[PDB]
Amino acid sequence: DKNELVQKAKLAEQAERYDDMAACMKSVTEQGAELSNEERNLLSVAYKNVVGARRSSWRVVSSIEQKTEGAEKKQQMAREYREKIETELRDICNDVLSLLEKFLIPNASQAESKVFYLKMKGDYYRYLAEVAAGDDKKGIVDQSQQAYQEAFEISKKEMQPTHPIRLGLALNFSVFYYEILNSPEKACSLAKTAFDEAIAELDTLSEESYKDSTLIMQLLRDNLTLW
Amino acid sequence: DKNELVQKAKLAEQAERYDDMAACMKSVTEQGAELSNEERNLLSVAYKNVVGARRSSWRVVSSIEQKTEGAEKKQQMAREYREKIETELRDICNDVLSLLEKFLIPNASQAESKVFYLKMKGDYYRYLAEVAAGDDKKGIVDQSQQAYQEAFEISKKEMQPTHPIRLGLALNFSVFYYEILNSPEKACSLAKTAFDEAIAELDTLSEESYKDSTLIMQLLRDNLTLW
Amino acid sequence: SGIPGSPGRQRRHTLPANEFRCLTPEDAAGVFEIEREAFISVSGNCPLNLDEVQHFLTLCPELSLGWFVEGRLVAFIIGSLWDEERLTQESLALHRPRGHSAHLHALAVHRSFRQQGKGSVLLWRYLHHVGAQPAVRRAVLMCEDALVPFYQRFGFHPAGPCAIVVGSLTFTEMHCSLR
Amino acid sequence: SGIPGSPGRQRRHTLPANEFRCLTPEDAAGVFEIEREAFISVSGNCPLNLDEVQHFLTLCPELSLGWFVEGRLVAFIIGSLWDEERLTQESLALHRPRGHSAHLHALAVHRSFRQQGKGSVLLWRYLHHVGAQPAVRRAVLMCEDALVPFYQRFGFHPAGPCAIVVGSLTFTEMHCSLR
Ligand SMILES: CC(C)(COP(=O)(O)OP(=O)(O)OC[C@H]1O[C@@H](n2cnc3c(N)ncnc32)[C@H](O)[C@@H]1OP(=O)(O)O)[C@@H](O)C(=O)NCCC(=O)NCCSCC(=O)NCCc1c[nH]c2ccccc12
Ligand SMILES: CC(C)(COP(=O)(O)OP(=O)(O)OC[C@H]1O[C@@H](n2cnc3c(N)ncnc32)[C@H](O)[C@@H]1OP(=O)(O)O)[C@@H](O)C(=O)NCCC(=O)NCCSCC(=O)NCCc1c[nH]c2ccccc12
Repeated sequence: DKNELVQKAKLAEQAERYDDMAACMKSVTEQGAELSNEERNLLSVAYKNVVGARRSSWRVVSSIEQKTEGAEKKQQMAREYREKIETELRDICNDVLSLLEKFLIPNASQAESKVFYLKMKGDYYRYLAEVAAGDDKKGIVDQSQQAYQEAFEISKKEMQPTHPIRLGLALNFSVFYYEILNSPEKACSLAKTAFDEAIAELDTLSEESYKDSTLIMQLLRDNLTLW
Repeated sequence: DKNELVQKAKLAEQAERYDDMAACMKSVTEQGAELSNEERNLLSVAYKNVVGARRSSWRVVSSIEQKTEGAEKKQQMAREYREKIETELRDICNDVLSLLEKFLIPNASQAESKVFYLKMKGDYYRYLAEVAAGDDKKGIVDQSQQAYQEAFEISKKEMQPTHPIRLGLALNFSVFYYEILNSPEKACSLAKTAFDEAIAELDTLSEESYKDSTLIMQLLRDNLTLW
Repeated sequence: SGIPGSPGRQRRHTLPANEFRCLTPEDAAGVFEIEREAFISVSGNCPLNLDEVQHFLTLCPELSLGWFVEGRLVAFIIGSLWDEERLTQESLALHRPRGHSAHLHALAVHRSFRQQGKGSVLLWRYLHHVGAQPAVRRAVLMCEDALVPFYQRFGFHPAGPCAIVVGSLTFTEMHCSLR
Repeated sequence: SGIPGSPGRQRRHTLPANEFRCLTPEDAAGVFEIEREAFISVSGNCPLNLDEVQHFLTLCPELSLGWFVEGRLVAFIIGSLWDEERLTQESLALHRPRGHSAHLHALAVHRSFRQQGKGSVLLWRYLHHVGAQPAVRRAVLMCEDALVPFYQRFGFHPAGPCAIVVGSLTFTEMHCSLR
């Protein structure tokens, strides 16, 4: 039952058992019906949490690994464990990416939905890119960039500079340029332009000028200050 | 390999993946060799973390469950999820309790080890008692009390009042009396006596006084202040 | 902001995912915009105007809390400390540093997120957040009769008519014991 | 201390399981004890005597950190803030509030827990803990030559002879950039 799954999903979020929450939202998505904004947030949050956990464990075991200088064996322990974590991480990404390609993006009727899921597609390919190596990488990074670019495209046409989804994409997309592409200048442009246009719209004093996305803006300026 | 397992266990602790850390320590324990103090701490910490997580989720889903207003509407959802968590919780406890009965307590050569594992035995039966359903409860609560009591017995004979392990048992054993047995007076006696005796030994300024267990003592007094 | 291997460096930011945060003075416009819809459209009055909202967020942001859905503020609670048993008119614009009661000035959920249990999660959250603060022994708020049964689900109790009048509106006072 | 449903109430305590905490003045005796074994037995001198240890823990406990194995203190780092490029003799007993460098006065692991990597986990941890503090841009400590290669694994760099003499002991100064 769709409701029961959502009810249990909101329950798991509070119980802090995000893997359960994701499973519930994965099932709801698999009934082929377009998700409500609430169900969409629930799916995004479940997965952002499920994957973030592994990403964090990854960064730490990697640091430990590169700091294990000398000890071939102790370093190999971190190498294998890191790989164990990478497989887990890879599976999670392929999971949502599949959900995206099969139900989420195809059902996206509005532009707000299309940009949300396209950004989410860029997001997971980015996470996948954080651990990719070999020739697989060049491909993953293109996949991310193209989803991000398309969302950006639609964003500019159908959304106000201050829209939380338009702004969120700005943040993630600029970070993609900064650390995945090593393009500081372009990364900063993306972020500054977005922030400035948002500020511009607000400086007009319109009830329409969101004012809901204050945080995403502080986040943007912080990154700028950082870079 | 025993070392690799410990190395990977210390790795999982830092990566914050306690379920992996537990699995590693469960394997080390299954090689039938007595654990070093380090390996012992690692096992205790892995499991205390693995189970604590479920206990926390349990308390929250239970609270939500009684709060739930109306009929058996979504009251039945929390109920089922809580039960799902209880099974998970039950399995974890049986796991360490079996490890305890098969390798840990039988291999305990010193009194410090005997009291540690006996306390740990009382601990897990306590966690099992927190979710114990009706008739199964009575037995579980006896099992907990008897392990705790035996450890307390040995503790009084072979350990200084200020020993971290003797003191640790005092804390957990008094809480057992307080919330599992509903015996405030006895609970407070256990805690107060332990604290006072520790203070007494520290007062003679002797060389054998611990001062390593300051925290366990603050914990004890806090509980007293609480009750 | 953990950067393993680089102790004093802060990690870059990417879009978060559902969180509870203390509000900042910059979040004031978003509060008043919700207040326009939520309070001003029904009664022609609202708990706090932008200036008043900004005031409490600069003076005592730790007594505020909002549910941010992926960076978007969709529900808030603006508070301050009070130092008397009953709420008085003047307490509307007052924050008493050595107070003992968390005075909830306003609580609202964005219209597109109501009836999802989010207002309750926030309120519960706020009671824990402020309850944890070593001087805050109680929580106080005023609401219209309709919301009285709602607030009782959190521990609040009817304390009769509130001595505070807003415009041409009267409310019931509610008290909630904490520490 | 989360008690779902009871906001201002603190949950009872039971034995914890490995944690990192700021030390309290009460933990001073345990600190000096490790110092007796760890330092006084080799050189007949130690970084801080009980009084000095208690002082820093009362004045600036946030600049201290200990690894507590299930409630037992087995490793520590006592620090304070310094406001000069180089360490001086007088800086041993000084804490400079507006300082910019976390001065690690003493670092020791209990003999029964050494060579387990725990001292490293603590030092790393401490660099993150203090590095996060908005004024602390660097970390400084002195050690004997043998420990120089050890400290370089954390970012510290040899800064030549330290101007601080303890008893009849000379040390090498180490600097570690943070924020
Ligand atoms: C109510 C609230 C926060 C719940 O959030 P939600 O929608 O997310 O709710 P949940 O889904 O978490 O829970 C739903 C429950 O909320 C209760 N509820 C919701 N709407 C209700 C209603 N109309 N009547 C009675 N109970 C109701 C129900 O009991 C309902 O259960 P049922 O499903 O069983 O009915 C949310 O709906 C909201 O932002 N509303 C508008 C602003 C507001 O009223 N702030 C409270 C002012 S009281 C606090 C305050 O700010 N005082 C300042 C006093 C003040 C000063 N100046 C003013 C000017 C005008 C008005 C007030 C003031
Ligand atoms: C060293 C330490 C903290 C490491 O912890 P651990 O044992 O847990 O170590 P890990 O397992 O994390 O890492 C092991 C590594 O530590 C290093 N290490 C450990 N012992 C070493 C040794 N003897 N020589 C060289 N490197 C060594 C190695 O590089 C070794 O790697 P290898 O496995 O590759 O060898 C722990 O063993 C300990 O508490 N020792 C005694 C007190 C102390 O010396 N405090 C440091 C004073 S330097 C800082 C300080 O306090 N200055 C005040 C200066 C001071 C004032 N008055 C004094 C009087 C006397 C002495 C000093 C002072």
